Amino acid sequence: KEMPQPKTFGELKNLPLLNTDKPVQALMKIADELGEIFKFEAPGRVTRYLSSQRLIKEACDESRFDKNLSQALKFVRDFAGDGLLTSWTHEKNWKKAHNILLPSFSQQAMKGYHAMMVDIAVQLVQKWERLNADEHIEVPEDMTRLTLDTIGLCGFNYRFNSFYRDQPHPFITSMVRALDEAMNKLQRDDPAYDENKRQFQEDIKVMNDLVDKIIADRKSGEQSDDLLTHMLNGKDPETGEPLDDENIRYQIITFLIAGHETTSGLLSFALYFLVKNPHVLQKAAEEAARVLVDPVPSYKQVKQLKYVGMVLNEALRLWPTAPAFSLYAKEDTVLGGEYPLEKGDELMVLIPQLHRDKTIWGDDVEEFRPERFENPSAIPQHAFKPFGNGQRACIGQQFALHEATLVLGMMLKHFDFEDHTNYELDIKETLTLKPEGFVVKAKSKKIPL
Amino acid sequence: IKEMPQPKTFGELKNLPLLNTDKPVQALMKIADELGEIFKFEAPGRVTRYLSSQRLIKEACDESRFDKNLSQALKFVRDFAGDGLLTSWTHEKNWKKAHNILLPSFSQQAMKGYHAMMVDIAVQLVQKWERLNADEHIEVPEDMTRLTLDTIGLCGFNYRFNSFYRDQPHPFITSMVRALDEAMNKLQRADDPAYDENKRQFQEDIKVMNDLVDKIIADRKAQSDDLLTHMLNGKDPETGEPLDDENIRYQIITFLIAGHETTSGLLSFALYFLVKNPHVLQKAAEEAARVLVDPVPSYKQVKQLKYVGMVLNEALRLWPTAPAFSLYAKEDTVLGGEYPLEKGDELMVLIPQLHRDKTIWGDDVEEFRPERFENPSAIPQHAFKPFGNGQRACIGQQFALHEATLVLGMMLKHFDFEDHTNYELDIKETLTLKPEGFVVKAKSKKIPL
Ligand code: HEM
Ligand code: HEM
Ligand SMILES: O=C(CCCCCn1ccnc1)N[C@@H](Cc1ccccc1)C(=O)O
Ligand SMILES: O=C(CCCCCn1ccnc1)N[C@@H](Cc1ccccc1)C(=O)O
Ligand SMILES: C=Cc1ccccc1
Ligand SMILES: C=Cc1ccccc1
Ligand SMILES: C=Cc1ccccc1
Ligand SMILES: C=Cc1ccccc1
Repeated sequence: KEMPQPKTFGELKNLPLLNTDKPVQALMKIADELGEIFKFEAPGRVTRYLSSQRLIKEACDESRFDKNLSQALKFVRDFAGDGLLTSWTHEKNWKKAHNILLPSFSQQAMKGYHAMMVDIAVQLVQKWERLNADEHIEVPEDMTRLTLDTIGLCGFNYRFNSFYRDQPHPFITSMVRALDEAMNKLQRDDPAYDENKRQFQEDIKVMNDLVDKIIADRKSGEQSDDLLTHMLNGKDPETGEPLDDENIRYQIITFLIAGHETTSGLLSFALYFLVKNPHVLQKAAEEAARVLVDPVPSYKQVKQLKYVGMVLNEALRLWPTAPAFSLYAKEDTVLGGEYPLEKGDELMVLIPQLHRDKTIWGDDVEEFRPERFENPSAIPQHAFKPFGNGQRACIGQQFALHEATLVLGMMLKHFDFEDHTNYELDIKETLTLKPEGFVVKAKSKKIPL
Repeated sequence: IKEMPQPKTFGELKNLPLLNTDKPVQALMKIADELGEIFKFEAPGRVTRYLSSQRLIKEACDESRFDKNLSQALKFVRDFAGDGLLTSWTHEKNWKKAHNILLPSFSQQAMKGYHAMMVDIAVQLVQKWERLNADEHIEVPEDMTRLTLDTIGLCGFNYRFNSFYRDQPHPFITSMVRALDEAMNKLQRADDPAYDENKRQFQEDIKVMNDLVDKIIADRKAQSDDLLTHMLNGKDPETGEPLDDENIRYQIITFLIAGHETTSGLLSFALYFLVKNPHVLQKAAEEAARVLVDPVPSYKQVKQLKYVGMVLNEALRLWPTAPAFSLYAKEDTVLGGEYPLEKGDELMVLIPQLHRDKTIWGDDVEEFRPERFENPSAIPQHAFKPFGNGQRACIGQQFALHEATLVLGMMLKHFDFEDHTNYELDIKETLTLKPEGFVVKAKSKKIPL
């Protein structure tokens, strides 16, 4: 009944606890001490952090709780607008865009995106085959090059050409800088931040201008197998209305934000766990070698990379790269039979803690064991939520998994990998998670493309 | 590409008389020793191929290319098991329905609720052995069948077969074992030479089985947390429908068939290998004593019997008590790059031969070494298949291992064992395998319950 709460800082309450450069990891350690639920207070804010499957299975009841915009999502809303990620469920553009865009994200739609994903994956492989001896790979940097180009090409037929660059593209310099200012507002109205505010607005213009220009450019009349084409021609069956031009821009910005970082973190964590668990890497490499029998993987071959998928899911279990989502109570209700909640009360789902629920997973929760995911139907309901929940779950889940399976499968086919530094896991936190400074050496197996 | 070997033939009867033997699996293993990883086996009206190498079976386990087939054995068991989970085709609507409804009651989390009833039966077996007089011996498979049959009755539908109060088995299982015996006999009949007595007996055997079950279902409908309760109150999330009363009785018969025989064979082979390998017995007894520190084991203590679990996995490697399953090709495909298969072509997986693949386990394949299973990541994919494959794998796997671990643990804690007759392994073959005539002496350690 009485809810635990971590240490306070006077009038700032719990907020200075987030004034740290690893806040998710700080929140995990608080859950380790306090258990399945703790109250987290800030000036003007009250929420509760959930960590057990028993409580989260209830928070996930869509009849009782809806998606809430966390403070992080409200700041991203300043440039993602009413895109799909940062809109409320009752907002008319959510359901409209949801109905128009769901078909472009089905497993059936990945048959059309596959060729462009292979385009960028081949560039990654060729980059690595062209390294000189004893040169190394900066893994998260190269996975980010791959994911951003993949979504740019598949989403709106745009080539960021990240593998031709050292300093990232100007659009993503401002975009990453906007996301960086959003996270900083969390752990902060002084005049010293006025520079950041003026810089934030100029970053929004850089983003809107490039995107709004592409929308105007295409509207040429050309038709391509990309999200942008479906967004100019699609009509919501419900209202019979197409998305208006402002909403298309928000979706494009949204897909770029939601696209690259979460997926590049997954690939980066997957490769870290492979080089730290050589038996698992051997099993994944044997699968890649025997399934990917052509110089260019096909869509069907990728679907046969079952163990590669298990590696991906277990990497998502330990470090889900979009590590929380937020909910509010639609009506007065009782949580777990012990925590009465009022209408509008907020919950945070701490995904990495959920995924360490010993009562669900047994006691070896910290060990990387893809064999946990041999039979996916066996996993209890709402114990594994890397892609969120319900109708507000990740619309790009199939896209992200198909890209990551394809790319990891090709990496494992084409190179042997060496953890030549004995890399010490160091998780850098933005709004997403990635293993900072992770480096490897790749020895080519000299298989042609 | 490669011409497939085939064992000796008998004119128009082809290979079928090779199965007219009282140890057909063992005969099939010796054929595999002579012919290798794959051989064609022909019968009047039937063609199948027996696989014995991990290299071919890892492709056969690809669910996009092969689905579960009903062997001739399972087609005959279907005459009284109906469309229960074990003898239904994957495309049958009652398979997926019953599968979705019954998975939560077979989860590792559900074993916490069965545990008390499992201990109930384990204590009965322990007390039987401590009440033996000096120089009396234990009939091991007989007592393990008493235990597993009572555990599935109690945990499954709150019915007490009271096997430890009986000399002659329960009337329901008299026909149940006699129906299984007729099913196996139909396999090895070179027929219709006035077999009507067997036919008339088969029908009366079915009637005994349905009547007892149909009454238990009728009795209950006029709450106990058992499989029967979940089956009356469970609704499939997909179709939203519950199981009908006909299918419920097929499931009950199926669990009684599939429950006890395979699991009692496992405990029996496990104890045989333990008394034939005294260092392994000692090591498992030492684990039992330091883990089982209470007079009654808890669910958590059973999960800590790690070496006992490896002992069970190693007995399952040498003598998997459900020794084959059947698959069919969903589409034309090539097996191993050298054996073209047409859509609908059948495969048999000879599990005990698979588990003797020297390229997987080394050259000492015949030695009992539980340490092979310290890390599941070290085992190549699909090398170890005692519970079948994929979505048609054994649903009762966690039930069987928890029961067998609890019971073996209590056995090792409470008694020292003597292989007083220097027992010579003699494997009796039904549809399952057991060590016939296996007897031991147990000297009590005098630790109270
Ligand atoms: C290119 C890949 C991806 C795209 C295009 C994408 C896009 C999106 C979009 C549009 C939403 C909002 C959906 C809605 O509310 O209607 C969303 C939600 C979400 N996504 Fe993704 N996503 C991608 C990859 C990923 C990855 C790899 C992960 C995690 C490992 C992830 C985790 C999530 C989560 C947890 C949510 C729910 C957030 C919340 O409830 O507030 N996404 N995604
Ligand atoms: C109380 C214990 C057990 C129960 C309740 C049980 C039940 C079942 C059921 C219902 C199925 C069919 C699943 C489906 O197709 O949806 C099945 C399959 C299977 N079981 Fe079990 N079982 C038990 C113990 C065992 C043991 C101890 C073994 C072997 C050591 C075993 C080996 C197998 C195999 C090999 C299959 C797949 C058969 C095939 O593919 O044709 N089971 N079991
Ligand atoms: O916990 C989090 C982390 C969630 C980040 C997820 C953003 N994402 C998801 C998918 N792609 C991006 N955010 C809280 C922190 C906070 C709590 C109380 C008071 C102020 C801030 C919030 O924003 O409310
Ligand atoms: O190989 C086997 C042994 C497998 C029995 C499995 C029994 N079990 C499995 C799970 N629970 C019970 N059975 C073949 C024999 C046969 C082959 C060719 C032609 C005729 C007969 C079959 O009947 O299909
Ligand atoms: C007597 C042992 C035996 C071994 C293999 C096949 C049939 C019988
Ligand atoms: C939806 C059909 C189906 C296919 C395979 C397994 C279970 C159900
Ligand atoms: C050995 C099987 C058995 C089962 C119940 C009672 C007596 C014997
Ligand atoms: C340690 C024994 C072993 C077990 C399985 C695969 C390789 C080695």
